Amino acid sequence: LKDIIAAVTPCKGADFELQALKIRQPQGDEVLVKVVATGMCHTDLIVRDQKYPVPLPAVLGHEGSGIIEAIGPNVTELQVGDHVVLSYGYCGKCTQCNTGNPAYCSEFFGRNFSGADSEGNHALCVNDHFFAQSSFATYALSRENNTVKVTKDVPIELLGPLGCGIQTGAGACINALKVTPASSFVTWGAGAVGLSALLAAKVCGASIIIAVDIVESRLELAKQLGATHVINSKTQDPVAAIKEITDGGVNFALESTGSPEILKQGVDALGILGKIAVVGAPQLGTTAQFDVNDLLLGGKTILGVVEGSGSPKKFIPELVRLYQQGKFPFDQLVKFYAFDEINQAAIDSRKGITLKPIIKIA
Amino acid sequence: LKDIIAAVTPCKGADFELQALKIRQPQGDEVLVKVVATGMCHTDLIVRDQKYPVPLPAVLGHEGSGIIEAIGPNVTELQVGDHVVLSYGYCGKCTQCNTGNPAYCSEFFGRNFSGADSEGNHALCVNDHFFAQSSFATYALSRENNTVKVTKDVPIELLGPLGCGIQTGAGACINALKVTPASSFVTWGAGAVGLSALLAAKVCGASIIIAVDIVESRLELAKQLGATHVINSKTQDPVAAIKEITDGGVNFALESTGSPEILKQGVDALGILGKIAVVGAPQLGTTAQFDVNDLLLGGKTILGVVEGSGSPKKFIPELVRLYQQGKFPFDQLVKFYAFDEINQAAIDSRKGITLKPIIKIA
Amino acid sequence: LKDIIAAVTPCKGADFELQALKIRQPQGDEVLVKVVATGMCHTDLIVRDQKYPVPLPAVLGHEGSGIIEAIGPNVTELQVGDHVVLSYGYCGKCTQCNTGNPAYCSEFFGRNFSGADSEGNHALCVNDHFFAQSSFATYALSRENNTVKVTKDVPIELLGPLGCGIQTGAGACINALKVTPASSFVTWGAGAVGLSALLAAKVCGASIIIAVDIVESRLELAKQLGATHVINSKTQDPVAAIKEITDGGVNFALESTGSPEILKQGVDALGILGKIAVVGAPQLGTTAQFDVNDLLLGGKTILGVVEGSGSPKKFIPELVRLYQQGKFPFDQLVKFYAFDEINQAAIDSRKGITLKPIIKIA
Amino acid sequence: LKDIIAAVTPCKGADFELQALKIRQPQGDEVLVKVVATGMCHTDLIVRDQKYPVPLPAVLGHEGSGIIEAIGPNVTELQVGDHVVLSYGYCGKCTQCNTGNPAYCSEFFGRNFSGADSEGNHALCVNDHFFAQSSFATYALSRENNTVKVTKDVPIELLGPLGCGIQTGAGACINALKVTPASSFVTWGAGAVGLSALLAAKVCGASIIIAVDIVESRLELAKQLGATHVINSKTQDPVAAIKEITDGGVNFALESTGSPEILKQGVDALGILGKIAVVGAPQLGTTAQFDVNDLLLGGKTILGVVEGSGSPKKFIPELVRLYQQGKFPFDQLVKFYAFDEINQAAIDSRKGITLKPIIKIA
Ligand SMILES: NC(=O)c1ccc[n+]([C@@H]2O[C@H](COP(=O)([O-])OP(=O)(O)OC[C@H]3O[C@@H](n4cnc5c(N)ncnc54)[C@H](O)[C@@H]3O)[C@@H](O)[C@H]2O)c1
Ligand SMILES: NC(=O)c1ccc[n+]([C@@H]2O[C@H](COP(=O)([O-])OP(=O)(O)OC[C@H]3O[C@@H](n4cnc5c(N)ncnc54)[C@H](O)[C@@H]3O)[C@@H](O)[C@H]2O)c1
Ligand SMILES: NC(=O)c1ccc[n+]([C@@H]2O[C@H](COP(=O)([O-])OP(=O)(O)OC[C@H]3O[C@@H](n4cnc5c(N)ncnc54)[C@H](O)[C@@H]3O)[C@@H](O)[C@H]2O)c1
Ligand SMILES: NC(=O)c1ccc[n+]([C@@H]2O[C@H](COP(=O)([O-])OP(=O)(O)OC[C@H]3O[C@@H](n4cnc5c(N)ncnc54)[C@H](O)[C@@H]3O)[C@@H](O)[C@H]2O)c1
Ligand SMILES: [Zn+2]
Ligand SMILES: [Zn+2]
Ligand SMILES: [Zn+2]
Ligand SMILES: [Zn+2]
Ligand SMILES: [Zn+2]
Ligand SMILES: [Zn+2]
Ligand SMILES: [Zn+2]
Ligand SMILES: [Zn+2]
Repeated sequence: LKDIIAAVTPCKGADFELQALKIRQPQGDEVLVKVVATGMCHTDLIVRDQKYPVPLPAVLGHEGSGIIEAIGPNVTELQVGDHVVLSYGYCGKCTQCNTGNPAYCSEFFGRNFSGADSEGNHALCVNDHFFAQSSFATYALSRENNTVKVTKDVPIELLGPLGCGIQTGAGACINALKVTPASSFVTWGAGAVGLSALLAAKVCGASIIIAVDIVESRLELAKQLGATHVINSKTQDPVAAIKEITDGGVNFALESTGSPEILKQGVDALGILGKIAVVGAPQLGTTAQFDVNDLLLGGKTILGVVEGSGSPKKFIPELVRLYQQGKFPFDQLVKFYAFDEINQAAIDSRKGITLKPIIKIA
Repeated sequence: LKDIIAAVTPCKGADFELQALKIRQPQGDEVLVKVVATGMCHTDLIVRDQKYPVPLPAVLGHEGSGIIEAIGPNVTELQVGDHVVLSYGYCGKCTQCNTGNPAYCSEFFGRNFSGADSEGNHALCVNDHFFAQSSFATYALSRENNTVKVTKDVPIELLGPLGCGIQTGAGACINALKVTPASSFVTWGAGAVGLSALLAAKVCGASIIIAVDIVESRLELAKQLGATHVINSKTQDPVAAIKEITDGGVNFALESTGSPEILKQGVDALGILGKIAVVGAPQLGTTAQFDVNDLLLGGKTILGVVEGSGSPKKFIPELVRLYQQGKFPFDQLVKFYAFDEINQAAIDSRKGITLKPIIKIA
Repeated sequence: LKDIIAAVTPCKGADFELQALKIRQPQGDEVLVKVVATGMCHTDLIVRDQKYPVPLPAVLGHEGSGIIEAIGPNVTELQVGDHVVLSYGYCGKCTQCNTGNPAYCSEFFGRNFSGADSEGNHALCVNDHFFAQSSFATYALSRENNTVKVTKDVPIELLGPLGCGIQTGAGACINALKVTPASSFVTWGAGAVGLSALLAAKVCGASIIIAVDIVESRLELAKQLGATHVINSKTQDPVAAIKEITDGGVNFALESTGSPEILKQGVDALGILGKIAVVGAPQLGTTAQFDVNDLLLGGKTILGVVEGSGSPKKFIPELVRLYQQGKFPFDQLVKFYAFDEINQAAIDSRKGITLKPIIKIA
Repeated sequence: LKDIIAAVTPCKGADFELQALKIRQPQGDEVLVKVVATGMCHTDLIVRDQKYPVPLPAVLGHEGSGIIEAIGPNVTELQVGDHVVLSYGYCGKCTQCNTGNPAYCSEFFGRNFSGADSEGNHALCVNDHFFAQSSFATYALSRENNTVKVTKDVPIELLGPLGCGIQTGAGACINALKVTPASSFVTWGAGAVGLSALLAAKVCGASIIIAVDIVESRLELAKQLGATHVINSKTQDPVAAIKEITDGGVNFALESTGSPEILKQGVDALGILGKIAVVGAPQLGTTAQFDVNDLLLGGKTILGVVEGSGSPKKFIPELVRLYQQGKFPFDQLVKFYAFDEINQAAIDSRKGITLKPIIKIA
């Protein structure tokens, strides 16, 4: 086995602290990865604060990128030295995995959120296997189906975030909603998820692209990214503004705040036959409201989306190619921090000055 | 012009009373119909009680069938003597009508619910043009696009209800949801709309077909129509029953009670990637709730449906053909009343002994 | 009635000649248009040469734009003075028109190709009603459903071609094929139809955009319009080139030459699960070949497309909006000629120096 | 290792002969199956006659059913004693396998047709691994992803054929074409594949169900299975008959003869917007013809289909459930033979008296 450094979250709300640990060699179709850098997402934070019961203590991080250092014996599609992006955790044998919907895997809450493996064994010597990677560390063990080979022609430290927040936002528009050329789209919330979606609606051809938030600097960045219209929902009624701008209501929408009352607003601002995709979440158990009659008479659709609905092994490489061509500049949401500044990376994202932090590890 | 007898609804909640009135000859693409019989629907009742502002006084009825007596000059697809079913009111020139979605016509609330025509002119000499027919009368004026030619080989008095409640229920399953072979389906509410949907899921191939209600005799009829499972939601927790029966949650569902708290139940009982279509309505302005997280993690879809989403000129004849073949026995929901018993037809549907009344007029 | 000048095609292969004729006022839902300019298409030429039996003599032209001068009495969506684009001819009452497929109207060969109206009456005083417009004239009579209102903010002489060749090419990609973001597309033939499709695949997000032709200047223009790759099929094996460029075969394709042997090439160059749309036509009765096994084992799709499959009343305005935004520069295929140079406009398109001619009439 | 009996095909066209061989224990995610019975398909025959280059000598059979006798160590979804159906061979890691299209796996010709494994190793001690099973033997080795658990409540000897011919025919209608309620369908060729499709169109709700063949007894069985119309294409022009019966052309079709000239007939008999799925194959390299203009003006679709396009792990159990309910009586195509009568089973299928043979082995 091997010794490594990893950031541990010791208890409800505790700060990340660096600790010395050990990781074993890979078996079956497992992969041993040398981590270069790992993105930081809202979800790592909500788990520390236990608004989700991942058992503590544990090693979090779910947006890793690195270099393969060792493959197991049944590994056939990856070799030592490949550059990879580590995405969420799926079984690939159930009904949803066999029909091209891994995000809906009947083992989704157990492979990413349990805190362990299939038996209760941990691969780190302390709970691990978080989103099947536990990547706030120098070394990570993943599975072949969640390890995505990417090109060596792009700096590898910048691509971790594609395994979660960027695919989630871009995917909601491309795979789930399917925005069409010449249509109107709006993103509720202008964080890294929303702005990823805004960049993808640009790629789909939409003619009207709107962003709604409460922090002014996030609204200025949206506009610089190509939002045709920006709206401050603290100072303006957003429903009324969206309806006048789109002459009746928007064709496509994204809810990324997780706020219930903003979510009703989002269903109300849809036009006839409009669709709203739901990616943000409130506390376990919260409900939201919608006006019945307005949804039934408008023929409106309300739909739930996990990780953008695609197949990551297919979609992740498509986003890297769109970026190399100059059509999807997600590198503009990023700011790099040192490993010993990981607690400061959390703070900046919560106050809104940093859209997408990336913990440099190697 | 011509003299006729029609049932008038004089004020909030008043009883239908027979009155002598006059109807003019048809113009442009209008059609003059001799009514044989007209179905009765919940919606005629909710308009009398003004939970919807159709201006009173007026002639209601929106499920008519009859014989063409006179066509206007630009009428090209119908001739004197054809047997017809009079469906809802659409413009056929807007964006939704031109793309095959007439139920979503941008003039839907004005052609059926205004109480008049495009200018304010009434064709009956008193508000008319209700669902573009006003068919509780011996004579009705409709438009060519809402007048559907059907075969003379089936008694014409039995087909009126296809212009609304039967198409609504059958259409939600066939056109909107699209139930697939070997799947699980549930109808919340076992009235004429629900039982029409249940009969259509049988046609689509579903292997598990469930019906939930509170009146026992409606649950016995469902089962005799081929429900694999029936559930009384006064005596049993319906969510728990649906989840155990379908091993995790139903693939497809229909909400036809209009009750908000039953509607949350319906979203909760869906399985992974399930879909629930909404056709029943509460009072103008009411909202309903759903659990966020459960909808987002299950990839659930919630969708609004008006009149089954098809094109009636295409779908209505398809239902008559399925019926003649013996595959869609909607005649089992019907009971005939005389024109002078129209007030009693309302009472029986509200207490649940009569599923679908048909006022015989000729 | 009114006197006008129109170009007549007197016999198999005869030259257009200007003649003095008369046009009547509009009835029912008919529209009287003052023509500003009319595009020229390959199809006008093939009808003169009678590879299609439109009865001669007659007034052709099927890509008109103008100003409304008079509306009939049942016209409700257009007024005197609107600027319009005159598209093909559809009934709007049959099964295909009622489901959002007017291009497939069961009266398609009779409304555009018969040479007359529903009865045999001609509106021009000599066969007319060609594509329901006969627009190589100072005045044209159309129907409300084929007359598309557009903005007064764009010169009206440039938009006629949107009623046929530009919608055909752009529509095959947007409505029929549905090209997806990051995919590979190829257009066989780089004339106005192909290059319209190439511009639309740019709008849909495709990462690889290929054009194949035999005239070098058309290949240079494609590349300047944003083709990633161009291929001369006289000098290079195009199948082999397309397969190496897309690492196995293209995802989406368009056949616009009408040449059978090029069409087999097009099915062979598709990759697994690829799709090829057919818009070009050979002589009535010609067949084409495909390799069976390759289509069955690759899961390939071969599909027929008329006028881009959309709804023109919806799609035409979407293209004008994409153009105003700077995302669909179809004005680069155009060259203007005087009315008395109409015979020279035919010659230039047949030799390939002119992509899309526009006969200026007003 | 273990000793067994298996039928070997020694050379171009040789007869099956029983031989004594040996099979090894399973590794990784491999499965050791005790075979009860194996269906016989046209494809076993075409490989013996080498119209496809599977290297001889080898053990064929590709429609097996049996009992699990041993699982490898990474096997998680199957246990010793389960009853299974062995379907075709897929990788489950490529782009097509990850998006829910295993039939289109980029390793399809190598996993079923190579004659060996990934390296050239054979598991039988002589070429094996045929359709990843080689099931004309008492023991078979398969992979976990091609081994489908089914219920112990149905005799296991009857279900092998579901791993190929029955799924192919039923799947073309349910997954690939998607026949809709009240539509018209036709199957060209009334063998086990066609009649499986005919039984599935019954399940999808079609109102008109046609079967075309040249052997009279196969046409009598179709009709007894519920074909509304039967046609002998030796004695009647089938195009003309199909067009008059469906008033213009059929909505959906299946080509299962592999005959090119019958395949053009099939595209000609489609009605506006019709679709024809291609499952039968001619010799490697053969082409077929279609009329261009008729396909382009009708908006017709021609599509290639392998093994019914579904996901077998999902679809196979759906067919067994439809059968138990009494809605898909595929047991009527079957006749059982002894293992030592396997050469006679080939003869009877080629002369058409036996629709689907099943070699009883245990
Ligand atoms: N469903 C999935 O697969 C999935 C995966 C990724 C992220 N998540 C969730 O998606 C969300 C977005 O993540 P992110 O990285 O973009 O977070 P973020 O903090 O970067 O972005 C959210 C934005 O919402 C804005 N906001 C908050 N309250 C608001 C209000 N009342 N009105 C307007 N704007 C408001 C904030 O200003 C912020 O810019 C979080 O809920 C995250 O946990 C879901
Ligand atoms: N969206 C549309 O196009 C459209 C058109 C038709 C009907 N409507 C609406 O659809 C509904 C159905 O019409 P219908 O003719 O079938 O009415 P109905 O009265 O015949 O049927 C509704 C059924 O709901 C049941 N129900 C009521 N409360 C219940 C509860 N708490 N739990 C269980 N069951 C309960 C009743 O027992 C009854 O059988 C009405 O709301 C009607 O106005 C909508
Ligand atoms: N289906 C419909 O609705 C519809 C409507 C519009 C146009 N049409 C047909 O579509 C076609 C395209 O019209 P267009 O205006 O673009 O015509 P065009 O003459 O401008 O373009 C066709 C191109 O094909 C190229 N070509 C011809 N033979 C070739 C070969 N062997 N190899 C490579 N390239 C070759 C020519 O160089 C030319 O550039 C014509 O057949 C027209 O009649 C169909
Ligand atoms: N694409 C796939 O995944 C796949 C898998 C299974 C079967 N196959 C192929 O599908 C086909 C069907 O297999 P099957 O078991 O049903 O074979 P079969 O022999 O049982 O059936 C084919 C039928 O075609 C009929 N036929 C032959 N020539 C005819 C003609 N000219 N006119 C009319 N009828 C004619 C025969 O009478 C026979 O009944 C074969 O080509 C087989 O190899 C394809
Ligand atoms: Zn899974
Ligand atoms: Zn995340
Ligand atoms: Zn309308
Ligand atoms: Zn009604
Ligand atoms: Zn039509
Ligand atoms: Zn044209
Ligand atoms: Zn594969
Ligand atoms: Zn087979």
